[PDB]
Amino acid sequence: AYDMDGTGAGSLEPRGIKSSAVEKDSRCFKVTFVLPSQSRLYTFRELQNVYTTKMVPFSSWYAEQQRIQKMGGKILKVELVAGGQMRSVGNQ
Amino acid sequence: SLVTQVILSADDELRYPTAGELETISSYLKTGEYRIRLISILQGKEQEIIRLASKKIFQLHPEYIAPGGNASGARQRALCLRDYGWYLRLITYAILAGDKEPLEKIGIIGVREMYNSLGVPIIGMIDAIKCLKEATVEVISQEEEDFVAPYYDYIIQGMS
Amino acid sequence: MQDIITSVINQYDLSGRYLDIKGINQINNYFDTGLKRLMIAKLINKEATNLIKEASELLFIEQPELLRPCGNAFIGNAYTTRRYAACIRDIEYYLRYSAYSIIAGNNSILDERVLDGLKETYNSLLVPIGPTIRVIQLLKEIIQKKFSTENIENAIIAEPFDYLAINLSDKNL
Amino acid sequence: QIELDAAYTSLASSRAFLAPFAAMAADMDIRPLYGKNPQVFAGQFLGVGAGQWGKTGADTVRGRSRRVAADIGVKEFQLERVKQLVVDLQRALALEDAEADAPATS
Amino acid sequence: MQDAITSVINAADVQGKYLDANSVEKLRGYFQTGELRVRAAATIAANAATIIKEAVAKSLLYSDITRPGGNMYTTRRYAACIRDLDYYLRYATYGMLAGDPSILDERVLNGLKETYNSLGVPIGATIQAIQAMKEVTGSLVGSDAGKEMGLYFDYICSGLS
Amino acid sequence: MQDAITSVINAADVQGKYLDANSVEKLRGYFQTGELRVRAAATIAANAATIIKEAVAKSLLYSDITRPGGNMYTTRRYAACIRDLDYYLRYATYGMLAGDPSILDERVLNGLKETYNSLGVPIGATIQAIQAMKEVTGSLVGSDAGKEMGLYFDYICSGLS
Amino acid sequence: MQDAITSVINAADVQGKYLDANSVEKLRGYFQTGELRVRAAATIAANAATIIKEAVAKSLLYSDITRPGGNMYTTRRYAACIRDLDYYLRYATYGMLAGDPSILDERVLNGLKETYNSLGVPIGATIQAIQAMKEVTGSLVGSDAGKEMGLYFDYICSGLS
Amino acid sequence: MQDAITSVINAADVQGKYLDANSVEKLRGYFQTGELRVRAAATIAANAATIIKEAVAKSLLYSDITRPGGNMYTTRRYAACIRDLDYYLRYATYGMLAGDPSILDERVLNGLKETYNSLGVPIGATIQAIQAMKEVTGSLVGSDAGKEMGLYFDYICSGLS
Amino acid sequence: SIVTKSIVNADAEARYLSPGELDRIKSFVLSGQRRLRIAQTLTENRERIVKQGGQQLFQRRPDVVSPGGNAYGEEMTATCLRDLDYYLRLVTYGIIAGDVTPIEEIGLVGVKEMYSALGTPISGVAEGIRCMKDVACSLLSGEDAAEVGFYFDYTLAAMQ
Amino acid sequence: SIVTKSIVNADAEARYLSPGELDRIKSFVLSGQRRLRIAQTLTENRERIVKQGGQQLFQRRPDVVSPGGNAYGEEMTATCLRDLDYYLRLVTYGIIAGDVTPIEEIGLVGVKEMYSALGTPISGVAEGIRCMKDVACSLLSGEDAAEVGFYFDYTLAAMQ
Amino acid sequence: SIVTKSIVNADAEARYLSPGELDRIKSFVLSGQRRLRIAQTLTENRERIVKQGGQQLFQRRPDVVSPGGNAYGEEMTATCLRDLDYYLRLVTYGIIAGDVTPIEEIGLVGVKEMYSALGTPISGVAEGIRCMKDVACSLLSGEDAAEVGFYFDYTLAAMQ
Ligand SMILES: CCC1=C(C)/C(=C/C2=NC(=C\c3[nH]c(/C=C4\NC(=O)[C@H](C)[C@H]4CC)c(C)c3CCC(=O)O)/C(CCC(=O)O)=C2C)NC1=O
Ligand SMILES: CCC1=C(C)/C(=C/C2=NC(=C\c3[nH]c(/C=C4\NC(=O)[C@H](C)[C@H]4CC)c(C)c3CCC(=O)O)/C(CCC(=O)O)=C2C)NC1=O
Ligand SMILES: CCC1=C(C)/C(=C/C2=NC(=C\c3[nH]c(/C=C4\NC(=O)[C@H](C)[C@H]4CC)c(C)c3CCC(=O)O)/C(CCC(=O)O)=C2C)NC1=O
Ligand SMILES: CCC1=C(C)/C(=C/C2=NC(=C\c3[nH]c(/C=C4\NC(=O)[C@H](C)[C@H]4CC)c(C)c3CCC(=O)O)/C(CCC(=O)O)=C2C)NC1=O
Ligand SMILES: CCC1=C(C)/C(=C/C2=NC(=C\c3[nH]c(/C=C4\NC(=O)[C@H](C)[C@H]4CC)c(C)c3CCC(=O)O)/C(CCC(=O)O)=C2C)NC1=O
Ligand SMILES: CCC1=C(C)/C(=C/C2=NC(=C\c3[nH]c(/C=C4\NC(=O)[C@H](C)[C@H]4CC)c(C)c3CCC(=O)O)/C(CCC(=O)O)=C2C)NC1=O
Ligand SMILES: CCC1=C(C)/C(=C/C2=NC(=C\c3[nH]c(/C=C4\NC(=O)[C@H](C)[C@H]4CC)c(C)c3CCC(=O)O)/C(CCC(=O)O)=C2C)NC1=O
Ligand SMILES: CCC1=C(C)/C(=C/C2=NC(=C\c3[nH]c(/C=C4\NC(=O)[C@H](C)[C@H]4CC)c(C)c3CCC(=O)O)/C(CCC(=O)O)=C2C)NC1=O
Ligand SMILES: CCC1=C(C)/C(=C\C2=NC(=C\c3[nH]c(/C=C4\NC(=O)[C@H](C)[C@H]4CC)c(C)c3CCC(=O)O)/C(CCC(=O)O)=C2C)NC1=O
Repeated sequence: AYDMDGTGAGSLEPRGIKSSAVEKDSRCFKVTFVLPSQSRLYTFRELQNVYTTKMVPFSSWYAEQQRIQKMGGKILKVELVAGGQMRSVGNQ
Repeated sequence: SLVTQVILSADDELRYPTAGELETISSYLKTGEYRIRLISILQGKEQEIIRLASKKIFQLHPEYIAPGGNASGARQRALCLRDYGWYLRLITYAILAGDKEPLEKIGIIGVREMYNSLGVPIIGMIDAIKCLKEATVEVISQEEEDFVAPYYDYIIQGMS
Repeated sequence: MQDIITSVINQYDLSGRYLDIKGINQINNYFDTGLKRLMIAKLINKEATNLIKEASELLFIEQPELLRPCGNAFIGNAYTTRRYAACIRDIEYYLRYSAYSIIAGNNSILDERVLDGLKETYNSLLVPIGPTIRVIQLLKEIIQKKFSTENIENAIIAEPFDYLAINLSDKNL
Repeated sequence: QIELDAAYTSLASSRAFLAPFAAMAADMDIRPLYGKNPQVFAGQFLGVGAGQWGKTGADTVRGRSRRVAADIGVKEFQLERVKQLVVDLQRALALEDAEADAPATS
Repeated sequence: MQDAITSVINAADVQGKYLDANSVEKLRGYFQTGELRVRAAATIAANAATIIKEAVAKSLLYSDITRPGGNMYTTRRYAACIRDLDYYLRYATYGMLAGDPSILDERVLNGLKETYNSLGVPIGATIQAIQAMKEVTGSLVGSDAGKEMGLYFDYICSGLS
Repeated sequence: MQDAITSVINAADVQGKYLDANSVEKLRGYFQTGELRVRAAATIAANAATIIKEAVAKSLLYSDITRPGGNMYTTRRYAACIRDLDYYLRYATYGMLAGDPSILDERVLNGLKETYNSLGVPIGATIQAIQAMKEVTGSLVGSDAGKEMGLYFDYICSGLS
Repeated sequence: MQDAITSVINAADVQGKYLDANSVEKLRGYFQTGELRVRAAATIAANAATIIKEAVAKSLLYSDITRPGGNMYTTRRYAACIRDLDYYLRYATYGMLAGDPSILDERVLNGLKETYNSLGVPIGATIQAIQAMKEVTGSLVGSDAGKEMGLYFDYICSGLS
Repeated sequence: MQDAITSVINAADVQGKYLDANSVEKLRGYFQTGELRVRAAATIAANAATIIKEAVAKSLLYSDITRPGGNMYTTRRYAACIRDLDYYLRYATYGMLAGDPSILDERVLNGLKETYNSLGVPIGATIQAIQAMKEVTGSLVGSDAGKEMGLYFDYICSGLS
Repeated sequence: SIVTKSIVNADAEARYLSPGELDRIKSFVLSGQRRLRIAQTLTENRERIVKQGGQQLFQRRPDVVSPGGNAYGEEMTATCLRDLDYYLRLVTYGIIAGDVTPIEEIGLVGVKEMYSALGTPISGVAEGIRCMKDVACSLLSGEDAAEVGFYFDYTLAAMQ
Repeated sequence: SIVTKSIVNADAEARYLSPGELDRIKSFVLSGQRRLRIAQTLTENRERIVKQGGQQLFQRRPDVVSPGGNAYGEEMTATCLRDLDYYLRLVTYGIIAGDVTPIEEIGLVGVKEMYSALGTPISGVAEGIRCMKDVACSLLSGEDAAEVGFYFDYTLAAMQ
Repeated sequence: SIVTKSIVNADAEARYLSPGELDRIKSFVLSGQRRLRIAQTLTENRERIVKQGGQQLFQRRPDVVSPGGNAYGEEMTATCLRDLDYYLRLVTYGIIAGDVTPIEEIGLVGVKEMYSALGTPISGVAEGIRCMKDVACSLLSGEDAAEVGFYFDYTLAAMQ
């Protein structure tokens, strides 16, 4: 149910990003970034806005913030808008 | 370079390079000094290959330069000899970084659409590079003629 | 897919045995022609745009019915340039995927990415399989012209283009 | 000095953290499987095996109080290095002041 | 991303010149030290779980952050914290292989510090663990490989400060 | 979110202590008044439609706001009006049950003052509409039940001004 | 998204009144010029690929941008340049048909000055590319219709700098 | 999915009737055994790894399917084998709580026989592993709850042959 | 927590708590006095539960205390017992909160990644919790030992 | 049912039910005797609850049965009271199921689309259910009339 | 296989084989007769490697052959060395193929689930493979022992 059940190297599930969020976590950030396509010049799809500011859950910020980096994007700011800091229980 | 392809190919799987991937870096890095002499010979003949290749494209495509074409003129023909300081320059960048990325990040990507803005026959430059490969073979021996040969074909296949 | 080494290594793993001389003789036969299988692929890379024009021209000179109207049964041929463009695209798929299998020494890449689902797609668009088997065999006859002196390069070249015709063909006999 | 004294208060706080369990496991019966009598096969642990004794012997012992003790020994090394640097600085000041009280330019 | 080779290609391309003598000289240093880096990257990949385990113990298991009331107290925060160190050790090996620290600015230090500040992760204690990881790895690969690995462990810290 | 039970577990866990006498007293304060919140929580869920209909007509119905050119003029703007008031009433009922207004800061007051200022929503009128919604909701659950109820309506209005 | 007729309706609607005398002349003004706009957008769409060809050659062709070190140097950067001008010309055509420049705010300038600033694209050169493209269009579509297309070109330049 | 309660409601509603005496007795049969099912469900969840570990050793641990040529030979196929056994144990526990095998039809058995025929998994050896897993479970939960769990172990085997 | 966990399931659908969910919260606060009493019984029998439960663990798993095991040494054995007091404390949080959210968020999420980084066998931590569960079930009543065992069982399933 | 929502909710996470989730099932089967008795008391008062409910509805809404209203005529008023019997039957299912999910899956999903197509005012069906709630709540005790009224208020909220 | 790796990488980009992949395949075909020698030396010395390899494993981990250990007994110790023979076989497959793909697909994917469901300490299998690698590297020359060390190293990293 949560991403930290022990799945690592030499397991049956393929290696991916693992989050430290609890089951049904409810912490969300507020991020800002630019992400060019870097593939439109051989697909010829439509043009889209690449300047984004959105709320992203804690459960996906590791994967999203790690995907923006792989695809050449640049993160301009990130803040926590929902949730407590160093809370032991009460993140659900 | 070849190390940036292995490091990037492994990073999206979230792992270290494998035993066969680390061998790709080892063999390439050991052949780095032979690639460092080959591209120096090319830089010494950059002014002469144009002299042989410029002869070829115009006897093969004489309709481009004659009156009746739109882009010819005594005005622009002055700085002609500085041209292949750009294209075979990329061929020296690709001979050093032993792969096609410098020839593909620059050059091939967007080269067709780049010329279609004008309406120029794109088949001319495809033949311009093919005759360029004909030019680079006489100023170079036969042993390292097989070493720079596969790098030209990628430009023809990329433009086509 | 599986190269020639992986097929021999998987056939021995199925018995739970190590590689003896019989399995090492097979791997040596690929390590002998391996340096020659690259000269063939580098030739295709240099002549790729030429080998497709001549295969297309020789195909339409013998099958003039493909460049003409489709008939009320809406057969998909090279009637219009929208169809002519799409059908020349297919001739590259046969040439590209046949160059891969010449370096793999095995037809596993051919069926796993070309043949599984091909007749279902051509029967869906009504594309003729007869002419398609011919142009695959015209590419074989052309590429063998560059390699005439030594005949061990003809066997390597015919393997990918023969497999596609034997597996796309209908079993009449 | 006054961050070495903060290291000693962390060693005293690390022992009080584990002292309900350090004395609670002191009257348990902890019998091992090998290592003590020679009639049982112990393998590597007849003694210790092949380089694994360490540079000191205390570096192979794990624990919260052994780990803050290695912090103390690296913090007392930097205090003793600079306390021996004020000794020979104080020598050169006196050896230049012996020139001053001798009849000279100052 | 750019390695030692692409750095001279990216440089000569913007001015538009061919590679000169001085540019060729530093590439010789990278090519000569090639098998030194490939051997180091192989041993770090096998002893990855061992380098992080005694770097955390030498740095974090003694302080008060593993006790209640500190970061990485709970198991959820102890697993998340040794997960980061597995990334720092993997990206530092990419830098030693590529011979250039540019990959750390793009895929490590890209929005990472601002994430720690909101969450409340101590930036000083993170530097202490990456620094302890630097000597622990310097004993496995030797002094030569250990010095190159220290250029990218020190790089992650100088940008995280 | 953290309720009254979780908030005392948090205070104890940050010290490593079990639940002492001062902690068990706060827990009985929640359990003793617990079945009163469950009864008040069902009474407001049944009268939610009328608590909003009487608060709106009494506060901002024939006001200039509903005339042409004001806010809540179009039917969508009117429907977004009464859709917001039910959001506050539904979340103030979540807080009275949990006995801790932590759910209001994460899912209601999460930057709601900037959103209302950008759109041009009159903050002075929304605070008086929530207040008007407190006088009709208080006459339903009584005074003892309204004490914990009105404790969160003022939390939204105070965190909104 | 809103064109001229929906903006003249919004003026009378925001005061709740009916369309009086002055409102129709602003409607007849758009109706009388309706044929002049649709005939201009037909000629622009047929000469799109060529209208850009001189605009690049008019201002940005022999500059330092196409040369190494400047922007538009690499083929990928040149293709992105002319691809951006095509979207400027199309959206500038939509705005002239609607007679209201609102469409340029929602679907063009939303995040454009920030995108260009992050990549390093020159705002001064792009302003010359659109000012160059604005003059050539005035020749094809004519003098009167050419100024209307120009009114939406300067709108993009004014809000882009 | 529907449990024993909803299965009685649907049988009545499909006729338009209220719950009569014949359906009320079925509702009493479930309430009387509700505490016994919740007790068995908690012990199965805690001993799941040992029920699968002992059903595998007894049935197929040293058989022909261990060794090369047989199925479940490689570690990726051994690990997929015991992931199927963890489906049947968990879904047989849902059916025991609900008292209705409806959830075994939708989320387990629907199209499961064709999946095994395409993959090449032996059905006879799978049924023997569930039967060995039924005997180990029946000894942990007792004789009364043990024959309830076996009621939904046989639904999987008969729904699989 | 029962209250927190039922407000999240109603905040997702964006609706008030239904009469079925308010009836479960009511039957939870009615059992508040009895839960505070059971947590008190474990809180005052800490030494006996940790001392008796840990002694049984070192008899069933002598390898953890033999040379080469994780809990070899007087500080390593005392820390092995420090963990059992952690899991006993979290069990009292779970009994009072009405659910396992205090146990799961603190010491169950990432427990396998933690103990694998310390070198501890997770099957030995699960055997130590099973030795504390019967020592704790002998100090409670018939119906309280049954309810307390539910929270010890859940810590066993999540630790396998 | 309470059991159904606990099993599907724990299937989306692919895990077993927790002790907090199993207590809600134990607490629910304990109240099975009271639920079967309250549903029986309503089933025995069908003609009074329905007829009494539809009698008060035609005084608070006299237009629905007058000339021009939806329920004008004996045949139409008969089907008028037929609908109230559907929701009384659904309310007895929810009281026995332990939650309002039978009322929702039967006669609340798409209720506004159904009644808008038939030409029936949905506001009148909610007024007729509120009148049946007062009649049904006058036949019960102190705490048994409180929970049964919650099942009548849920239907009205979802019907507006 | 490194050949298969280079054909599927060019397939993803929808282009022919590039010069960076055609010289890498040349390095592999040119190094073929040397791999078949090394892989056949480990195949002819299986007993001395597996028997010596397990010998040194039973001295670094005596708890696996003690009473209660996993490999305790004559039949369980024989199954212990059955697994060291599987992983020596897969290592020879990986040396002939030029990459670690045959090791990954056979005995590395899901290896933790297998040994965790058997009761075997995964750290003891990695400690035995590390002891076979020492005997394996004693039969080879200085440079061939480094070539084979990469394939033994990949198995350990995946088994940790
Ligand atoms: C890599 C293996 C592979 C192959 C071969 C392949 C073929 C393929 N051929 C297609 C169409 C087509 N193919 C042809 C081909 C021909 N017409 C003739 O008369 C000749 C017999 C033949 C040329 C030699 C035509 C005309 C269409 C378009 C049919 C239509 O749209 O009417 C299409 C549908 C268009 C699309 O791609 O979206 C596919 C998928 N796809 C694959 O993945
Ligand atoms: C409905 C729009 C449409 C057109 C026109 C079209 C033409 C078309 N012309 C073709 C070839 C050809 N077309 C021409 C000649 C000419 N073509 C001209 O429009 C000129 C009048 C003349 C040159 C002065 C020649 C000589 C060939 C054969 C080239 C070859 O051998 O490949 C082919 C290739 C197959 C063939 O016919 O041999 C197509 C598909 N397709 C279309 O979908
Ligand atoms: C509240 C949830 C929670 C847990 C559980 C937790 C565990 C935890 N266990 C630790 C160590 C340890 N834990 C053990 C445990 C064991 N050895 C054995 O043989 C047994 C199998 C097992 C206990 C049953 C040992 C030996 C150490 C010391 C390891 C070292 O220092 O290298 C440490 C590092 C030092 C310390 O502070 O104790 C943490 C943080 N932290 C938490 O926040
Ligand atoms: C590859 C580049 C990269 C990194 C490194 C990265 C880190 C990162 N660390 C995180 C949290 C965290 N990181 C830590 C780390 C630590 N605690 C300590 O005491 C130590 C100082 C430190 C370990 C060295 C902790 C405890 C959290 C959880 C914070 C919380 O839950 O409150 C999070 C939030 C999401 C999540 O935890 O799943 C991200 C995105 N992201 C990236 O893209
Ligand atoms: C769950 C917590 C939460 C809140 C509170 C929330 C508010 C919120 N109110 C909005 C609009 C609005 N809000 C109002 C509100 C008012 N008009 C008045 O006269 C009063 C002063 C006031 C209250 C009745 C109006 C009229 C709009 C429509 C604005 C528009 O359509 O442009 C919008 C824009 C989206 C939309 O058009 O529906 C949001 C996101 N969103 C949330 O997620
Ligand atoms: C509809 C409104 C709209 C616009 C205009 C838009 C533009 C836009 N321009 C881009 C890049 C770019 N744009 C340029 C543009 C220029 N270089 C020059 O020298 C010129 C002065 C200038 C053009 C006149 C370049 C060079 C890049 C690529 C930068 C790089 O690759 O480093 C990108 C990144 C995606 C990609 O390059 O594939 C977007 C999304 N997006 C939108 O939604
Ligand atoms: C080709 C990839 C592959 C592997 C590796 C594999 C392993 C495997 N190991 C097994 C057992 C076993 N494996 C061991 C292994 C060990 N005991 C120790 O103490 C050591 C740490 C360790 C060996 C170094 C033992 C003792 C058993 C028997 C366990 C039992 O019977 O309960 C079994 C069950 C019996 C059988 O069917 O053979 C399999 C399938 N199968 C495969 O297909
Ligand atoms: C179990 C959930 C459920 C409901 C509620 C339901 C309603 C339903 N109401 C109907 C008609 C009707 N419903 C009414 C209702 C009313 N007239 C009034 O004045 C009142 C305001 C209102 C409520 C008493 C009337 C008058 C008709 C007949 C309409 C006509 O004949 O024109 C019909 C068409 C005839 C029939 O099949 O009976 C259906 C199916 N079906 C369902 O499955
Ligand atoms: C990789 C290096 C690189 C180049 C060159 C480039 C862009 C570039 N150089 C061009 C033309 C050019 N056209 C000529 C001359 C001619 N053209 C020919 O093919 C004949 C030799 C002759 C026929 C008249 C020359 C020398 C250039 C390069 C710069 C210039 O002189 O304008 C054009 C066509 C439109 C124009 O700018 O006028 C582009 C787009 N981008 C790049 O990244």
